[PDB]
Amino acid sequence: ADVNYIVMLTCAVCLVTYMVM
Amino acid sequence: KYLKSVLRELVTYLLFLIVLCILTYGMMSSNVYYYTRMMSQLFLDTPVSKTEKTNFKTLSSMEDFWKFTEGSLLDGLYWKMQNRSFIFYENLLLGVPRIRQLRVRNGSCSIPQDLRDEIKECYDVYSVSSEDRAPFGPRNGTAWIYTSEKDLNGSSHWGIIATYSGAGYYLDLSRTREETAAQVASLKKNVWLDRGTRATFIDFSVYNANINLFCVVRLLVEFPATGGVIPSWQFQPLKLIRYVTTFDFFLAACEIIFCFFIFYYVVEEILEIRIHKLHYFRSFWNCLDVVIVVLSVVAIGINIYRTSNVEVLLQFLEDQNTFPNFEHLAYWQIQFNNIAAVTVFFVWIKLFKFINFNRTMSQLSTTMSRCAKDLFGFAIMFFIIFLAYAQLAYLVFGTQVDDFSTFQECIFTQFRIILGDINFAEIEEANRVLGPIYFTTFVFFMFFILLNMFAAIIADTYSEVKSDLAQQKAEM
Amino acid sequence: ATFIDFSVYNANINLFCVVRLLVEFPATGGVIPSWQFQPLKLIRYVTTFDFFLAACEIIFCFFIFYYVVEEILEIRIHKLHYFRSFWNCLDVVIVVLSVVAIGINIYRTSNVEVLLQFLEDQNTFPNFEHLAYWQIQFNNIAAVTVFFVWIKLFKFINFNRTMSQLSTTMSRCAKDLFGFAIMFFIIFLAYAQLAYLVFGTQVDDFSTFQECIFTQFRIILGDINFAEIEEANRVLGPIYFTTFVFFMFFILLNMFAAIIADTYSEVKSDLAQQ
Amino acid sequence: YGMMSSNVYYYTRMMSQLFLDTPVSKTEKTNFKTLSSMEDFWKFTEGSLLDGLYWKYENLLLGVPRIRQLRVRNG
Amino acid sequence: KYLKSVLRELVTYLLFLIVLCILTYGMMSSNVYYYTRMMSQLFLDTPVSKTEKTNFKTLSSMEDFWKFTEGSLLDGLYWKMQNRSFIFYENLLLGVPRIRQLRVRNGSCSIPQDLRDEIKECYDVYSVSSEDRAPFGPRNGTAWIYTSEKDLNGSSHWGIIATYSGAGYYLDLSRTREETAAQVASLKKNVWLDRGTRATFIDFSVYNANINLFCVVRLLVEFPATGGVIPSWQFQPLKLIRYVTTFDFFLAACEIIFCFFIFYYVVEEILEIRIHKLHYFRSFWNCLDVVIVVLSVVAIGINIYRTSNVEVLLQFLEDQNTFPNFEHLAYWQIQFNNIAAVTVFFVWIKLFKFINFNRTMSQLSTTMSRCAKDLFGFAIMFFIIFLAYAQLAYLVFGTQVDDFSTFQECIFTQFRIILGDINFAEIEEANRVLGPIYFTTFVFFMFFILLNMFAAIIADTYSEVKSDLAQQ
Amino acid sequence: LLVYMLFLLVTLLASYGDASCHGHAYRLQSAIKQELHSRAFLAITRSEELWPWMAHVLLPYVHGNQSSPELGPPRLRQVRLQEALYPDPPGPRVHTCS
Amino acid sequence: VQELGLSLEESRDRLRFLQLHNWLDNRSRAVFLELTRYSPAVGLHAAVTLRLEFPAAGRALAALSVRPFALRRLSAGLSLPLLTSVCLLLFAVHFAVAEARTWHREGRWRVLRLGAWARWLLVALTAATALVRLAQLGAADRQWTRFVRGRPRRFTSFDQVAQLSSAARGLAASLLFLLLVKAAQQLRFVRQWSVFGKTLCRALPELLGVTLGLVVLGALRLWGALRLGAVILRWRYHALRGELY
Ligand SMILES: *[C@@H]1O[C@H](CO)[C@@H](O)[C@H](O)[C@H]1NC(C)=O
Ligand SMILES: *[C@@H]1O[C@H](CO)[C@@H](O)[C@H](O)[C@H]1NC(C)=O
Ligand SMILES: *[C@@H]1O[C@H](CO)[C@@H](O)[C@H](O)[C@H]1NC(C)=O
Repeated sequence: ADVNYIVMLTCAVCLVTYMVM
Repeated sequence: KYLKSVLRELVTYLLFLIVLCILTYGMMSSNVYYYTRMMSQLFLDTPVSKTEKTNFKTLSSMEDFWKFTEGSLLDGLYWKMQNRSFIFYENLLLGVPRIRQLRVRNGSCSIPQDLRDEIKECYDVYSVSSEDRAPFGPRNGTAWIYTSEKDLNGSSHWGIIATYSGAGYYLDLSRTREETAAQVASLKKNVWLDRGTRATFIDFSVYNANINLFCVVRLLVEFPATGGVIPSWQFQPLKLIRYVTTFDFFLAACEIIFCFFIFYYVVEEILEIRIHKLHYFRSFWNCLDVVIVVLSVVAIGINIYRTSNVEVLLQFLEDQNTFPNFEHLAYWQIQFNNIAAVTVFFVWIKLFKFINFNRTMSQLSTTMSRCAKDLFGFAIMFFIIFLAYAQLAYLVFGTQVDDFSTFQECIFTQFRIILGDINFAEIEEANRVLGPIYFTTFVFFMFFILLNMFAAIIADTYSEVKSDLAQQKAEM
Repeated sequence: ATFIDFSVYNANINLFCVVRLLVEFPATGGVIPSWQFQPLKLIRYVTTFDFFLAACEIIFCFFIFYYVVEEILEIRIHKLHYFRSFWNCLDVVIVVLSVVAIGINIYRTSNVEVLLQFLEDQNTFPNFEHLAYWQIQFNNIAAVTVFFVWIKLFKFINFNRTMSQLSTTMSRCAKDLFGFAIMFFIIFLAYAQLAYLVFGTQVDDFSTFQECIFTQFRIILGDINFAEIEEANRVLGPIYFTTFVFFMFFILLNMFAAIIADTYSEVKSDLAQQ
Repeated sequence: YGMMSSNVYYYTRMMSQLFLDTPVSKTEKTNFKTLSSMEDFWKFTEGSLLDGLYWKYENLLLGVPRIRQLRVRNG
Repeated sequence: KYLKSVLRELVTYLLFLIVLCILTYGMMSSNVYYYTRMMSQLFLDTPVSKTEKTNFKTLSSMEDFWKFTEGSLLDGLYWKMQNRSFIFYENLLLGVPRIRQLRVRNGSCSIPQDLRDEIKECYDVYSVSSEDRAPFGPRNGTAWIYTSEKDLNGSSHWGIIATYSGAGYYLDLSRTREETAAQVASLKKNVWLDRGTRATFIDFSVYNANINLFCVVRLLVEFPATGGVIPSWQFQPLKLIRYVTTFDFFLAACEIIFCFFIFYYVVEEILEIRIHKLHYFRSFWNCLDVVIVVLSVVAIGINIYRTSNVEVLLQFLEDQNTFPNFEHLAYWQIQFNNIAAVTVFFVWIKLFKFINFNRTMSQLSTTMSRCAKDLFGFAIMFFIIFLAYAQLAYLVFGTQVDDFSTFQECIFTQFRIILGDINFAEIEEANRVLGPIYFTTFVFFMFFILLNMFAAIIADTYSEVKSDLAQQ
Repeated sequence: LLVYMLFLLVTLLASYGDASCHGHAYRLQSAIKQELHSRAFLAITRSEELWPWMAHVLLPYVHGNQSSPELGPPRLRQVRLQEALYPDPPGPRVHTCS
Repeated sequence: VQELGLSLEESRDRLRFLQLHNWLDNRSRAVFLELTRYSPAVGLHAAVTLRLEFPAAGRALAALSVRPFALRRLSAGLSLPLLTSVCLLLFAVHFAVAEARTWHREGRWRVLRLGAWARWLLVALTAATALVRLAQLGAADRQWTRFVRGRPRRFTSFDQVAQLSSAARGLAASLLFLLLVKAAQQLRFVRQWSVFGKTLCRALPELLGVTLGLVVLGALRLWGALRLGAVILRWRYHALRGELY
């Protein structure tokens, strides 16, 4: 049940930059 | 016209509010507080023994847990009635208590081969995939044989460290102290709580026939993989034999009336969802109605599901020499209370839809409404810096302060600093240089520089609204 | 329940003392102790100042008679629309409270001769609970009366132009303050009911509704504890705390400031212009 | 101002300390503010109450104390 | 032109403020307030005896007061050595304490005709016209001698509940415990005081050899004729042995320089008065200069009085068996506080004069002229409500709260409630009703109305001043 | 905007990339201080109770059957400065160091 | 330094024998007591030290501190901190060259401009964050190899790694805080929400000036005690919003 933050942060940044763009 | 409709819409709301107020008064008595207080003070305040000054709340070692489980626990459980065991000569201890633990297996993690020559075994943090299931010790009874969660009729708990399962190695204590003490001594003699254990649960229940109201007790001790002892507790005053008195019949009738009222509201809302206007979400007085209806429907669903299955109480009453299982009922009672409190709070907030009877209230409502947009606009900017400060505090201080331990605690402590409650003397030793710099800059910026913007916006909006309203009246 | 009580004289300093020790046994088990102590002095004849205080009391009665006769002869003038002044519906409160105080005092001192005849310490329990009870009401009545008579100095002090400006600022905005306080208290009671439903049985600070209200007032003052709120409910507790703090210290409080500020500015501008 | 002396508060506080702060017995620490059981109430009844009542603080009792009980019925 | 008068004056004021700050830097220690608070707090810790523990506030009845009197009532100052009696080898047995008590006489009035045989000891309030010098008891020694206060090197009393005159009797301790204990035991055998005493004052002078500075302790007790006694105690750091090193010379030079500067300023003002606009008070800004001159004159007078007291006190220490008479120079700490306040005021005046160089960062903070008084109308109406609440709280409470025992500290309790320190643990059970009502109606009317109007009163002033500046 | 987003992603990876042992470090340090009796070790103010302290609560900790794996023997240090001082006048200490 | 023995009974014997000689009783400026606490369950180390100070011969001052960290060597390969701490250097170089390409482009007199100084603080912070992590990795690797070289008899004092691992984490948090502040500043592009930032911009100078004036006159709460800042903010916001409309 251990969570890896790397993929979460990467996807969040991609989605945010897509929204602003 | 425009007045006959509002009159009916107000009288029905007043009737619904009266019914809800009676219902919520009927469920919140005054004896439960003292009942819980006496239970907690009996079990969580008395020291382990006459010499030691540590209670359950201040457990600090695995040896202290063994010292507590024989002594204060047995003193609280079994009282010599002037056989059965009445807790305060009033509260009856029904059934027998049960103790169980969750443990992991050796070799769960992997020590590096560089220093493998000195470390022999390791035990990782608790996880479902890495929990032990093999027998150990003398291997006679249920305390040394793994039992599945399905056979124990348990559920998860969501403890402080993690979310434990319901399985483990359990043992049902006896009905008298002279045998429970012997069983606990036998469990202590052989090593039953070694380094591999992760959690331990103790639970029981009482009835207190004077007022028909149960009380379930659960005590949890957590052993993190990094060492230490983390205690926890929970007392829940259940009630499962409701229909005894006339007031109980009255409360049932009130519940039925509330169900009728919520049905009528859902009908009258689905009536106007399309007829009067389709896709009307710009009112905020109809988006509240759907929230009320949804919350009330969930509340009735939870209530009807919880009370429909009480077979555990009956099957216990068939033979009262076994451990009663009342965990799920307490959990659902907590959930029902949580839902009902929010529902009644929104019902009370709904009252604002009618207080427009004169010009003074109308202008205040107009001022509040017109200033919502820019307040919302500024709130985002304020909260960006607020969360930046929160994450800075969590990263820098969040490991040696006990107050910035997690992000939520950082949010709450910043809110408290806004109130001017939390002193600053516990941060300089945590960090000499950046601590007071953080405190000073945060108070300087958020305390008046970014805080009086809300007041300025509200004052300007109210002044201009009042000026415009006065001007238009004179112009007419 | 169990009641233990007695009476005490203490000949050294002439001050009686009636006690009452109460121990309660709730149906859930346990003991709830309580107590009350009330000193009493019923001599009032010790020096030359006894007649001084008697003269003070009789001249106070004369003042009260003068005030009540003045009010009743004023009633010989316009009867209604007399209450929309706030300086005439308060003077009747003054006289009625003072008359109640005089009546309660004369009633209390009427039954005193029974008190003296126990210094012999006879074999009989004295029933002294009425005298203690009537010494509590009198103090409260006197305190409220002196409070209101101290308040009633504004009607004389506002003849100064700056005092008049402040009084006009206060009077011209009272309706708005009441109207907004209605909404403020609706929100306050909603939050109090929420807290009482959630933290009813665990915090001891939300044991009853009035205690919830006082706890919220202390929260506004800045006396949160938050050590037990978080542990009583890991969720929906911090939510309540954060939402209450935000809505109070960020939105609701500033409306009073806006109302007072623009009312004062408007009043002073109009006064100067006129 | 005349009807408010200074002795009342000191006397009340002294009585409270005499009757509520002293331990019930020289062997335990439960004063009147921390009763927890009927046995403790009895110990107080033979204990601090008698000591503070018939003292060797220098006040004198008048009349005679009375103890009263309220109770309910079975079933 | 039009710039020297705003630059040279500001520079001179800043230099004077700097000189005053330098002088005050080595005047009093930074822990003076804490030391004074500790001295005031620990002035009522006298036990009774080995039998009873009746303290000062626990000894009002017969046996409690008897136990308090018999014991260590006079053994606090004298301690056995490891003669001399030094508690910590800092205040040795050099001198003895003094006690002064003022009394009055009864029978100065006529009893009522009805109570002629009932009222005999009917005595009114003590006053100057009620002074008596009648001694009672057997004349065996010199402890019952009649004397005044002017010839005994003393002063008045200035009590709390009774400001009696200098009449009465005086008592002196010894230089050793052996004689003091015997004298105390002999005095305690029989009666030692009557009920007619009006004011009592115990003055103690200590050398305090650890740090060269005179120490004086005063304890006041006054009993009125209307019932009740108001006790109080305080300490004052008297300055009489300040001459130790070159620091004293530097302080004297600073005082001389300040006096010369004050004289020069007075001469300049006089030369700019008779030949300029005189007897003018319609400026509303020159009052600051007048107050500065008055403060300088007060400081000069305080320094002159201190010098006179030091010169008069130089005749002491003639013998090694007497006490240091410090009952004439007990205004040193107050003088130092006044000097610090004067220095702060001078710094404020210099800053106000030099802030004119700011373009717009100080022009909005200069609104005293626009707000000439314009604000006492709020202070009066706030203090009336404050006193009304204080009276209400002191009446309804004050018997079972342990806090609202007297008015002067009820004011402090309400102030602490405003500041944020709320107890609310004793109000609720003191009175279940009208107790919470007081708290709620106090917080509502303080935090939502008055403190919220005092913001608007200065807001509108700022807006008005800004409008004037913009229009100009 | 793209450059700013890339820089934000880089700094988030640098900062919160390993932000899963942050809680474990807190629990570890809390466990260590409580076991050594930190409040008891700070309570001592004389130079003689140190020995019974580290003779009943430190040695069982560092040396034991399992006793909280160590990875390295402890050390003891000293400084004496060879300019030996003298006791100060009684009362509060000179909190400026001499 | 003393090694405090190796065995439990050896520890007691050494303690008694060395304690009967009074080696740290007379002068004893400080003693110090530090040890390591590696934990395998979470893969974390802990540098524990216990300081005890003797300012005045008689009274002793004591304190302690426990610094947990994660020992990760530079030679472990291409760990995430190594990857993320070298592209940060590239970003710092890019920012520096971009600002130098503007310095000479505009000529001189580029001082007294916040944009000309806020772009150098960022460069310095990024460079410091990049370099401190590399220093921590190198120090950790050096200490670990030194320890493995002499494991049964050496101590190696891992406290430096714990210091660097906290300095780097502080710098990385400060940089993210600055980025979040910049993101908050970038919110002005909404037409109706551009008023707040520019009102703050016009309000800060005089506000700081008058706060300095008040603090010079006096740390008592006067400003935020009841209200003054709202007064100026309201006037400036009202005037600017009136100009905007
Ligand atoms: C667990 O397994 C490891 C690996 O061999 C061993 O060293 C250790 O002793 C085992 N634990 C127990 C309790 O037997
Ligand atoms: C386990 O079973 C054996 C066999 O009956 C019995 O002798 C023993 O007492 C039991 N308990 C333990 C701890 O061995
Ligand atoms: C679990 O299963 C059922 C509960 O419905 C019960 O009959 C059984 O005895 C339970 N087992 C235990 C060990 O409690």
